[PDB]
Amino acid sequence: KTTDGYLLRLFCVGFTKKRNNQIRKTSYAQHQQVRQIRKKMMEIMTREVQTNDLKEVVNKLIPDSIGKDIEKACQSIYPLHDVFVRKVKMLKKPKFELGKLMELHGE
Amino acid sequence: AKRTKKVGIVGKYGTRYGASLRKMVKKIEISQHAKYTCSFCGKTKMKRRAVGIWHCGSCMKTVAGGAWTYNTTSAVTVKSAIRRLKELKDQ
Amino acid sequence: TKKRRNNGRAKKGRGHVQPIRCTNCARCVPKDKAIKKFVIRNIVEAAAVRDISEASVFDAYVLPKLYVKLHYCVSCAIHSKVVRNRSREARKDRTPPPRFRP
Amino acid sequence: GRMHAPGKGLSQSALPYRRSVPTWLKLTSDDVKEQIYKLAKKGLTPSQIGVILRDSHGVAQVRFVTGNKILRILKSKGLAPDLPEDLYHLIKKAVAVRKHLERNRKDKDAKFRLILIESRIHRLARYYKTKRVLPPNWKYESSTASALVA
Amino acid sequence: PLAKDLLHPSPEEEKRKHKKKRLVQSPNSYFMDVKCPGCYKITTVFSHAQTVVLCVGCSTVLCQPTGGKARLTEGCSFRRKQH
Amino acid sequence: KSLESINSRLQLVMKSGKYVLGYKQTLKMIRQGKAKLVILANNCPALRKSEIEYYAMLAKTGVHHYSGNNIELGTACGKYYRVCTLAIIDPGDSDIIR
Amino acid sequence: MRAKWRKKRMRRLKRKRRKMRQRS
Amino acid sequence: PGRGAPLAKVVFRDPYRFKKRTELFIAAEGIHTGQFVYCGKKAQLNIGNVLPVGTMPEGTIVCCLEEKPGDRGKLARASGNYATVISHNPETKKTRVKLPSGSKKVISSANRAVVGVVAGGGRIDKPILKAGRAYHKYKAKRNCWPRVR
Amino acid sequence: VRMNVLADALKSINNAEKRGKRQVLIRPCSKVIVRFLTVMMKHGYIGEFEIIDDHRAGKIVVNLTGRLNKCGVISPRFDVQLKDLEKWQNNLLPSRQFGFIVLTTSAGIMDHEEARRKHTGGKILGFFF
RNA sequence: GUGAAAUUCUUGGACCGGCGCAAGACGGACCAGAGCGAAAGCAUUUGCCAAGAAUGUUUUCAUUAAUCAAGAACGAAAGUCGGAGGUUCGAAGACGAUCAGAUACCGUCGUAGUUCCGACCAUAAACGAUGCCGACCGGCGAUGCGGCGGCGUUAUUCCCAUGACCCGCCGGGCAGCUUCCGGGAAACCAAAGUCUUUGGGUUCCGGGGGGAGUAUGGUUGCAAAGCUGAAACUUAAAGGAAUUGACGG
RNA sequence: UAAACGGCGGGAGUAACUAUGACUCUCUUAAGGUAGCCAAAUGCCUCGUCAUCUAAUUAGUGACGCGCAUGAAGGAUGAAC
Ligand SMILES: [Mg+2]
Ligand SMILES: [Mg+2]
Ligand SMILES: [Mg+2]
Ligand SMILES: [Mg+2]
Ligand SMILES: [Mg+2]
Ligand SMILES: [Mg+2]
Ligand SMILES: [Mg+2]
Ligand SMILES: [Mg+2]
Ligand SMILES: [Mg+2]
Ligand SMILES: [Mg+2]
Ligand SMILES: [Mg+2]
Ligand SMILES: [Mg+2]
Ligand SMILES: [Mg+2]
Ligand SMILES: [Mg+2]
Ligand SMILES: [Mg+2]
Ligand SMILES: [Zn+2]
Ligand SMILES: [Zn+2]
Repeated sequence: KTTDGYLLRLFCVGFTKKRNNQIRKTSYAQHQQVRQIRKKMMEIMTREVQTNDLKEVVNKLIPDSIGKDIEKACQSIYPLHDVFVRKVKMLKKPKFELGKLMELHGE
Repeated sequence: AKRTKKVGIVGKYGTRYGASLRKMVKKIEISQHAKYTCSFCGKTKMKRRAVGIWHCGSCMKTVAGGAWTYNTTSAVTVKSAIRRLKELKDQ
Repeated sequence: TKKRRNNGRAKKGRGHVQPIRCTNCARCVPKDKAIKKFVIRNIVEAAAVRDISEASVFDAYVLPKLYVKLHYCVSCAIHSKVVRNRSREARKDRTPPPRFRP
Repeated sequence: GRMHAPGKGLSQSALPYRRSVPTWLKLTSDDVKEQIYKLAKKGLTPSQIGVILRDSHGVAQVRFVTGNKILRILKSKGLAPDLPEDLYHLIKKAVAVRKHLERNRKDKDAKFRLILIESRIHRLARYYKTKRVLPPNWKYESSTASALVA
Repeated sequence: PLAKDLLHPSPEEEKRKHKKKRLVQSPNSYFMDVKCPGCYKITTVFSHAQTVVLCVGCSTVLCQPTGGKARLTEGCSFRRKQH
Repeated sequence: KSLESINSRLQLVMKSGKYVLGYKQTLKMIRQGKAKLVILANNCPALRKSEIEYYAMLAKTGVHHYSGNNIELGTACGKYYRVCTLAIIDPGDSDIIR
Repeated sequence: MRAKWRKKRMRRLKRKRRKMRQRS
Repeated sequence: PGRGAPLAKVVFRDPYRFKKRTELFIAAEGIHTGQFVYCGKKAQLNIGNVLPVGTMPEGTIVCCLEEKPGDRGKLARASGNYATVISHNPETKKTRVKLPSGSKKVISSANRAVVGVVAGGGRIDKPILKAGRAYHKYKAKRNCWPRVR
Repeated sequence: VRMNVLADALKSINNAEKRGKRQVLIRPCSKVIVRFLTVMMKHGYIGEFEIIDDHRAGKIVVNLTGRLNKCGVISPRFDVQLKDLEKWQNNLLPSRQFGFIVLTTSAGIMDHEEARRKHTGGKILGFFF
């Protein structure tokens, strides 16, 4: 839930990255590593939405900075390369304040 | 010695009412007349008084339960669901 | 006679493998037995790439790809000629056919 | 291979050829015996006593340094457990599995493991009754075993 | 090699072989003197210790049990016992 | 880990320390002031639980609410009867820290 | 015939035989 | 007599005069004698409590539901039966619920209900097996049983 | 589990001989194995063998001279009388000019020729030729 | 929708596009000659509950073990019984096509079933058509787990730890390539080898093809059926692996 | 929509002795009576035909089935009464 009452469902994806000098064909993360990565990238999607408004949520998912910091944080478990917030959907909306709509559009 | 091969408690019904109906009523009668462990005093003295009413002989606690069993699986799942919805409702 | 050492499938240390439906006839095939082709095709024909480029409102527009994984029972695979029968010695190799880059 | 598993592992302990006590061990036989007595009073089973003694006090083999095994020392002093350690742990595991099973009726895997554990219990009890460690009339009852462990 | 000398294997293969599969069994573990900084006494610790070894004169941990070998806490010194 | 640890510590209080099982004897020990720990099953009647807690507050002794019931506390004590309240005169095994 | 269909035919015949004998 | 659901005799305090008020609630399954039940808007979600449907979550189920906001319970009263609170809308003060027949009903959010399922379990599971048992069943209800085609 | 230590050792020696190795290592040692190997060594079918002594059952390293054809075992140690020793001999041996049958007797572990020489029977152990 | 059609739905707005709602299934791609489990089998997230192999061990007991008639637990799918649920698919059934006929293959619809809970059944090409325990007998490169040792790259940090790679060693696994180890009728198999140079322990089980897994008896099951299981009579072959030819919608 | 009321067909030819008709033609229906069961408390012809029971049976039972006019929420069984 955002600060202004917008509830969002965020879906993030990441893919394990093979090293440049890697000879092994596959780059598989173990189950505990995957679980730690998932927990990390859930708890660093929560705090970028809980403490800020929908406007500065949208403007920071425009460059997908959330995915970039997720990828930066997860390098200590297993490297990831293609990390994005794959999807977000609106679940509930707060009453449609026309003043909020107009300040989102204009100033 | 063992007195009946399979009828058990529905041996009182004789040859009547049909084998499948006697088999169906057998487990219900067993659960109806079974004594359950009281969850309040810990004794195995909780038995049915009337349909849906289960009384404990020792602590004299009366509970609303199922018709033939002390509690129904429906009611157990309901209690768990209500607990989950209450803990979701509050924070 | 036992035709293949692997019995025509990749199941080695498993009891059961979930089935999938053939993309051609919807036959239930074990997943490790079905012939899989991962086709990555231009979403437009190589004849029409120039027309789409001319009609594009953009200048440096990269045409999208189309990513489809196809599963075949061996019957449809043989009928569609993605796989072919081979000699007794030639059945034993697993190297995929060359891409023919030049 | 394993008794009740299709495993053929080799992880063991390689006792060294030198049975002599190391020269850097300042603990004497009575000192090690007193340490075993203190740990047994604290409640440790002989396996745990040996593990603690090897890890912390630097003694390699209680038998090598004292001439007697840990269970022999405990029985001589008169504080060995009434049940053997391994039988006690098997009964404890069986009680835990039964407690899980009486709530999870669909855990047929747990039922299978319970059968394996109880078979091991009965074979070990047969061995102990043969060796007269256990009373000749000793029997493992699933109903009354829960009060013996934990 | 039909004429490998089984009686006298060199220490390189004698060490690479499994502990049980050696000519004579030899444990791969050992005992170590451990020095905790800020303390004077010396602790004798098993290399593959399964328990957290603690000093009696200081509320400090010396080793943490792992899968194969006890990981010594940083700042601690150690030496072998008689090879 | 807490439940198995308290079960093992109770097992070692038995056979090695002085205890007493039951409501009347527990109250008698508390008012003699020699009960160092009182364990109550969650099955305990609420009035009895409150009264024993008040007695323990008066006697400056600890109360542990066992996460079992009277049947399971009897099993943990190793008896074949239900125990709902119990007291430990002296542990002998560091269940009660000095 | 296919062995499976011979098995099915035999099962049908066996049910008929059981019915005939039970009738007696 | 005549119903399969047990009844719960529950005693309240009169808020306006020194007196005890005895009610005859339909016993939700799980309640026992000596238990405290709580009735009102601020009551919590527990088996046996009575509180308005509008204050209940989107998946809770209820026992003695009011058809109208202010009468006593009217729905899901027969043994083993329950209704489900499906949906709400804070505007218009309406709540959609599912009845034991499977029908969907829109009621006021102020309608009260007992949390839980009514006791009496699967009474219809047991075969009656006897014309005499049917006779004793309907003798406590009304003159309807021996039915001539 | 291993139930016939002598059988395992004899099979190991036979396999190493067939493969052409110069030395063979047999892991479970026993007095019966040492006596069998001593009989074979006195008859010249094997070279010197050395016993590695651990505190457990020792191991044996045998020098194979390359002149062994088979060193099998007769696992059920049948009672062999002097009246049926000839039948055992022409059932197990390639010829009457060579080949030996080792049987454990009251006088010790020894070959059938010495058993007949000192007029005693015993239990069958194995054979080698 | 099909090879082509047609049954069918459609100016009542069918199909298509958009926004929602509801229900029940199903967990794609990642997904592999990869893992786990006694097999059957197991793939959305998170939590709880017990369980487990392998590894490490200078821990403990000290032969407590292997295989096992009788007996016992589990046992895909289909099927049976009771209660919920029933979206899709779809035995039976109906219709349209095809055809000489077409009770089918193809298409439209559709019952039981398919889903969940509880109780039965105990069967599959339940397959590796290949008993378990133990020892020995070639090479090689990989892979999964655990442990051990090493140039270096990388993650933060100030350094080591700890992860991700790289190079090896060890043990237990799924396998693969290769080989005049050897075996085999051969196909092939590092086991289906260590077998006339025949004996490691032990369980089940076959004796030409049919009749026949039939009859009868017994026993289990609600039923369907499961287990045990003949004889008369008939027959000179039936089969396995490979070779050549002929033929192939 | 039939566990609503109810309903659920004919005529010809055809197998290496005859005899039947697996099979094939057509006409027609809303669908052409399926699983079963039968001279049945339901079959006219009829005291049907065959077997058994008797010295002798229009009776009984078992079997057959183009059944005037059997048949499925009722059909067929099956202890006890
Ligand atoms: Mg073929
Ligand atoms: Mg299978
Ligand atoms: Mg009537
Ligand atoms: Mg099934
Ligand atoms: Mg059903
Ligand atoms: Mg359909
Ligand atoms: Mg054997
Ligand atoms: Mg035969
Ligand atoms: Mg209809
Ligand atoms: Mg008919
Ligand atoms: Mg008739
Ligand atoms: Mg008549
Ligand atoms: Mg007469
Ligand atoms: Mg008749
Ligand atoms: Mg007939
Ligand atoms: Zn009670
Ligand atoms: Zn296909």
